[PDB]
Amino acid sequence: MTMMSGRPGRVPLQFLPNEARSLPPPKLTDPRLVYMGFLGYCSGLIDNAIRRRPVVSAGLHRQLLYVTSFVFFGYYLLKRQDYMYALRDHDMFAYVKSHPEDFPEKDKKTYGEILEEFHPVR
Amino acid sequence: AKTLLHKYSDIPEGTECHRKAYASTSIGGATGLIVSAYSIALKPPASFLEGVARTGRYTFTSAAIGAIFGLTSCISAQVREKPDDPLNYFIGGCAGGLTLGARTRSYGIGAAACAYMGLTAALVKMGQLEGWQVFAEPKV
Amino acid sequence: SDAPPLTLEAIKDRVLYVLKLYDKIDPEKLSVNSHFMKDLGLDSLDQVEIIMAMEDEFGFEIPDIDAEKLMCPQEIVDYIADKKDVYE
Amino acid sequence: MPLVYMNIIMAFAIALAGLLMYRSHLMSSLLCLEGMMLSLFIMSTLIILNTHFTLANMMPIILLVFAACEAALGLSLLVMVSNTYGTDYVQNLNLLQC
Amino acid sequence: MTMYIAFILSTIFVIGFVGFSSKPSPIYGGLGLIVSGGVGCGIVLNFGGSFLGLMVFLIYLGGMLVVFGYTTAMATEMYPEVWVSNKTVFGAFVSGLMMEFCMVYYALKEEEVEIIFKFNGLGDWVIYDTGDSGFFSEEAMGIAALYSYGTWLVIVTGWSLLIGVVVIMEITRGN
Amino acid sequence: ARQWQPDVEWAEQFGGAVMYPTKETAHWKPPPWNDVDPPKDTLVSNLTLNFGPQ
Amino acid sequence: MNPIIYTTLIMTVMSGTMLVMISSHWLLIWIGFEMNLLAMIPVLMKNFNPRATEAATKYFLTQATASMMLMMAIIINLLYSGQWTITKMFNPVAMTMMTMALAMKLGLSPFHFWVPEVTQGISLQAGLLLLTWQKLAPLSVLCQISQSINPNLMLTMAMLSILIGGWGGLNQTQLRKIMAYSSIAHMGWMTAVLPYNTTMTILNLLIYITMTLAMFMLLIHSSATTTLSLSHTWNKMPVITSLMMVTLLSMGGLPPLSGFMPKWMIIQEMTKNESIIMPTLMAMTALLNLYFYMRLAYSSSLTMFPSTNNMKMKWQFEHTKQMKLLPTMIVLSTLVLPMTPALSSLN
Amino acid sequence: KFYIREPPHGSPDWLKVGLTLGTSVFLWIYLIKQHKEDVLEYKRRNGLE
Amino acid sequence: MNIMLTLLTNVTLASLLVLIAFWLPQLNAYSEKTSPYECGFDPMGSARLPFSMKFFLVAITFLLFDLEIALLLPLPWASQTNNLKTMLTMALFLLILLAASLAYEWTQKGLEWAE
Ligand SMILES: CCCCCCCCCCCCCCCCCC(=O)OC[C@H](COP(=O)([O-])OCC(O)COP(=O)([O-])OC[C@@H](COC(=O)CCCCCCCCCCCCCCCCC)OC(=O)CCCCCCCCCCCCCCCCC)OC(=O)CCCCCCCCCCCCCCCCC
Ligand SMILES: CCCCCCCCCCCCCCCCCC(=O)OC[C@H](COP(=O)([O-])OCC(O)COP(=O)([O-])OC[C@@H](COC(=O)CCCCCCCCCCCCCCCCC)OC(=O)CCCCCCCCCCCCCCCCC)OC(=O)CCCCCCCCCCCCCCCCC
Ligand SMILES: CCCCCCCCCCCCCCCCC[C@@H](O)O[C@H](CO[C@H](O)CCCCCCCCCCCCCCC)COP(=O)(O)OCC[N+](C)(C)C
Ligand SMILES: CCCCCCCCCCCCCCCCC[C@@H](O)O[C@H](CO[C@H](O)CCCCCCCCCCCCCCC)COP(=O)(O)OCC[N+](C)(C)C
Ligand SMILES: CCCCCCCCCCCC(=O)SCCNC(=O)CCNC(=O)[C@H](O)C(C)(C)COP(=O)(O)O
Repeated sequence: MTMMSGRPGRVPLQFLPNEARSLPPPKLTDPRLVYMGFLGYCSGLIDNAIRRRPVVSAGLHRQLLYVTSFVFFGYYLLKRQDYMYALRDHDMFAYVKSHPEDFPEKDKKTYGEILEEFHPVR
Repeated sequence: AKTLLHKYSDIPEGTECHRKAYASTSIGGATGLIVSAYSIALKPPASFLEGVARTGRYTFTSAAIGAIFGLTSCISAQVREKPDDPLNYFIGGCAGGLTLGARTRSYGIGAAACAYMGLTAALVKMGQLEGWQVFAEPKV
Repeated sequence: SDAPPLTLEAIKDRVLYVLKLYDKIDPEKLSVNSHFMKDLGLDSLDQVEIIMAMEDEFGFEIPDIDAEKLMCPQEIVDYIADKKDVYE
Repeated sequence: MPLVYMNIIMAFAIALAGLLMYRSHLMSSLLCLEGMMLSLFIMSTLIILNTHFTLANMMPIILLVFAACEAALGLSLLVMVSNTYGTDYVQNLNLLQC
Repeated sequence: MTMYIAFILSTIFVIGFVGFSSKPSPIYGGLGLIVSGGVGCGIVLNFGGSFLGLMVFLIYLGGMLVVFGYTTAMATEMYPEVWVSNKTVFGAFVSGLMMEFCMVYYALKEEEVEIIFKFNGLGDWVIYDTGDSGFFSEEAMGIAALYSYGTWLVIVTGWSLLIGVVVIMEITRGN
Repeated sequence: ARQWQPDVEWAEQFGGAVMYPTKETAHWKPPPWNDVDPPKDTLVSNLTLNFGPQ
Repeated sequence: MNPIIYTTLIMTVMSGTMLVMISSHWLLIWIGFEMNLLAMIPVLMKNFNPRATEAATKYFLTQATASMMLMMAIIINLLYSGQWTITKMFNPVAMTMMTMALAMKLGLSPFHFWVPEVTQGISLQAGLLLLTWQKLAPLSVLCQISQSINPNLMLTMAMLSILIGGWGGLNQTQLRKIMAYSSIAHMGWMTAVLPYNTTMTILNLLIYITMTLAMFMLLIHSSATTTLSLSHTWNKMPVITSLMMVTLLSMGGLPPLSGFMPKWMIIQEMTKNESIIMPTLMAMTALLNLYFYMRLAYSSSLTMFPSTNNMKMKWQFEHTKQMKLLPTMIVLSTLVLPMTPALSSLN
Repeated sequence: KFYIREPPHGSPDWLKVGLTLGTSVFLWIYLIKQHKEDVLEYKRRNGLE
Repeated sequence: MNIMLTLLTNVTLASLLVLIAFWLPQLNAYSEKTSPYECGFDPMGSARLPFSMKFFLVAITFLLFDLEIALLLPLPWASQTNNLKTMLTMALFLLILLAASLAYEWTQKGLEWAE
């Protein structure tokens, strides 16, 4: 089953709806973006290794392009992921609010009133 | 199909051992027929007589396993007066395994089968008791 | 699997079965070491026919040469053993 | 369902069983494929005519077109196999195993 | 039950299918498929589908001719098999005929369910429309709507046919 | 004083058609080095026809 | 074959897949499948080498039978409800027919027999195409009709695929058949979670596709189709063998590599639906795949096999044509697990 | 030196190098501007600034 | 119903002609008379031996070209639609693609018989 494909008001191939602009964009020092750049750098090193070039220093323009492409794609990927999680939370909270009988608020007893069985260790 | 499964399951465990053994025999025979059909399809028997012999051998082995399992499990659940106990199933499973060894004429096969079938039979009983789901219906 | 490990006894049995299937030879008479001409009174064309029967039995071409010498069942067995590489 | 519908469905089932049970010739199996296509055409046409689905009347014709592409494809392969073996027997297609 | 025309045609359809599915020589398989095609054309005509039935019969006749030509070249088999020339072919043919007869008997006098639904018979004349209107043919109008409504269908079908020509010429190249 | 490395006897176990040879499967042969089998020179017979005398 | 004809046939294959994935009409989905098969048959025969003819014939027969079953399922669904839109398949018999037809198209057990033969019969590039691009359309159709799939039949076929792929891969010394059995097992993993969550199916498909692309491009770079031929690569390109070993470890599902992410994400999902025994059996069965990946890693990278004298000649020449997406493919197929939550972008 | 002239040699392909650096710089500038606009739009929607 | 009667009448007349042809004259059939005819000498091989088709590619192409006429036959009815421009565009597109396929087969020697 697909859980949010048929969500009402969804534009087929948008990848970034307008409402997503209400969310704080990921910071450019986001550790996930740094990991994206690290993946780009590793791709550049492996490209040097396969082509039989000095791995660390062969092509700096190529390594820079690798890192830049990975960071550029990762930024929008993080934005979409954050938007989707925000949508999930929004729908969950709204559904809880609109169905009070299914999520009843329960008065909680204190541990001085609850009787738990004691199992000695011996 | 599912009719055989419900025919076996409807009879209470430690009662009417003949009917339970008959139902288990039918289930085993159906399994043996399926195995025979697939074996004939993927491994041709080079003649009609040899194919009939192979099909009869497989079906008889499976039906004997089912009959012996059902009879011993029901009798164990009856003499011990303890239904809903996986031990009966384990004993039944062992008997089937022993029968398999007897049919294939091997101690190693017989010993291995007795331990493995018995454990599986016991696990099936535990799943019946606790409601374990093999094919779980989607819920979330 | 493929053909079984044929033995010298199998070769001898097949050769003698083929020879006893020839009309111009009395079955109880011929031995393994019996010459085709001297003991059995056969001529060259009968030997050629026997060699062709051997070719049919064992399924491999025996040329005109290496057939002018196979003159009793025993040398026929030796020839088949050498060609098929059997020793025991 | 009337008897005609189950007769067409039975024809489809028979043709499928004929395809799935090879004897020797690949051409026989291709004939079974064409027969399955024909049963599908008849069934779809009967359903469309009975319910007066006017636009769907173009659907069976399209179904015919891609039938030919399947036949012409299969025949092509039957040529190549033949050119390898001088025979269209399916037993010769055993170079690749599982 | 009225004149049994549709039922008879459908039964002959099934019989021809059994005939070519028993897999005799492809000559006789082509003959059985031709009989089935003509009978199916008759079935479709009995429901008002004149164009579709004639169209499929014309297409099949042409297709079978190519199959006959190919059979004489690549599926020749010095002693070609007829339905009574081999125990396997005769057995398959008899099994198909018997299964068809058993299914018809089970669905005819009684109302039995085989796979999906059941049938009582009643003749296929029952489910007709009673519609009384029109100076045209609904089937012809629907088929002719292909060039105005079905632009996408025409595009994909034409591309597929052109690709099929290219594909057959690639496959038969060899080298 | 040297680390063991595979030799020809060790490498030959992976050169068959299957990993575990079986009585029936031992007759399977590995595919050709290129995926090209020897051309099956099938004798496609020509039709022999009498033209005349009638 | 002409490069233009090859390009147009590849375009036709992708166009058939796209027509399947963008259509709302059952007839257009069937037409897309037909077009895909028609254009796919000559791609498998690009090099004549009669084994390719055998592979193409087997593939054509299997796919055409599946197409016939698919059309019958469509027609039965139309008969019981005059609907052409791709939806939950109002009739159950038609649903069973479509499930079987799509399983035959994908190669799920017990319809798996054709996959090892076709993969072994074709070239490595054709095998790459067959094992990556050909899975999209049947899986895309299955995702659209998942709410009506009988869980019992689909889960039986998935378990059978996992078991059979694991067992079949153990006996293989040919690399293409190993890839085929890996493909069967991953297909089973894909379809096991389909009735519960299609996002997990898509995630598994993407991870499997990137790993398969990496492995096939690596086997193309070092022109090896057998174990013994791949055992010569260390003496020519050690880096290629090292990356191959890491990718093989990833395909086995070992943490912290990428191939662990799908299984981990599937088991969890199956547990939220109170399915415990099934994920346990699948997880323990994947150890067979791990074993026959590890055997290849032993043969190719972790030990050094004997080489040949003529290999010295090969030391003097470089790989001329380079695959640009191979480094990205390797990195994505190994070092991606920390970015797992990005899967939420797939729903 | 070498037997074959090795056309790819001490003079690097300056068109390719320039294209690569230009693509990287354009991507970085676009990303910086996009982040700036995203922050401004987010603060505008939420009534922060 | 009238067409069925016409078909039955024609088939009955032909079958009756065959029956009179086979039952009216005096038959003297012996093995030499019924032997196959090959101009006075015995045939060497069988007539059920494979017979090469040199026009096999044209034969395969004939299937696709035959389905194209099935596509083109509803044109008289299609010419009655209001969207005449669309119908004309699609009809010309179909014919142009058929002509292009014929041209492609022609240029790549697809119409030449095998030798
Ligand atoms: C870190 C943890 C450490 C644990 C790990 C290590 C320990 C565990 C592993 C070691 C034990 C595993 C071995 C199990 C059996 C494997 C047999 C085998 O491999 O077959 C291939 C092997 C190859 O045979 P083949 O080449 O095909 O045919 C040629 C024959 O070899 C040549 O033919 P043959 O003429 O020379 O001999 C054949 C014939 C002739 O026999 C003989 O020649 C000599 C006699 C041998 C059997 C005598 C047993 C009767 C007396 C023992 C009573 C219990 C021990 C004392 C307890 C005192 C209590 C205070 O044998 C029989 O007829 C015996 C049939 C059945 C009688 C025994 C079954 C009794 C069941 C026990 C019930 C226990 C219930 C709970 C009780 C609670 C209270 C303690 O077969 C054999 O040679 C062995 C046959 C004897 C098997 C029975 C012996 C095992 C006894 C204990 C079993 C329980 C252990 C497993 C537990 C889970 C299972 C449910
Ligand atoms: C949920 C979100 C996620 C979605 C995930 C989606 C799926 C993920 C990936 C799926 C699996 C990928 C598998 C790739 C298969 C590769 C097969 C292959 O080509 O050979 C292997 C190839 C062989 O390597 P090699 O041995 O060195 O090459 C030797 C030659 O093959 C030796 O042969 P040659 O001598 O003949 O050389 C000829 C060569 C050189 O080529 C040339 O010379 C060019 C000359 C131009 C010819 C002019 C032709 C124009 C006339 C034809 C018109 C046709 C119209 C058809 C339309 C009909 C409409 C009904 O051309 C080629 O080699 C192949 C050409 C490829 C053309 C591709 C065109 C795409 C068609 C798209 C159709 C869709 C249209 C819309 C549909 C609407 C609905 C109806 O290896 C690779 O290519 C490496 C793998 C790279 C794969 C890509 C990696 C993943 C993709 C990442 C990109 C981003 C994707 C996401 C984008 C999202 C939207 C923006
Ligand atoms: C190995 C890791 C995966 C690699 C995959 C390839 C990487 C390259 C990126 C591919 C570029 C194409 C995507 C960006 C173009 C815009 C996409 C847009 O047009 O389409 C949207 C779709 O966007 C895409 O879904 C998002 C693509 C993001 C892929 C990354 C997820 C990987 C999983 C997490 C693993 C971590 C890897 C991160 C990279 C290192 C429309 O969504 P919608 O039509 O409504 O849903 C379709 C599916 N439904 C209907 C069934 C629900
Ligand atoms: C133009 C198209 C329309 C024509 C309309 C008329 C249709 C005519 C039917 C076509 C057949 C014409 C055949 C004409 C000759 C008759 C041949 C046959 O019927 O006679 C003999 C039939 O007799 C049989 O030997 C057996 C006779 C009795 C046994 C079975 C018949 C039982 C009927 C009961 C008769 C008792 C009296 C009935 C009174 C009504 C068979 O002899 P046979 O040599 O092989 O064939 C060669 C005939 N020759 C000699 C003329 C060359
Ligand atoms: C269906 C019926 C068709 C009939 C077709 C008939 C075909 C006729 C073919 C005629 C060909 C010849 O005559 S060929 C000419 C044959 N003539 C000679 O060889 C002369 C010397 N004769 C001998 O050496 C021995 O007597 C010998 C008998 C050979 C035994 O040889 P062995 O000492 O080594 O056993």
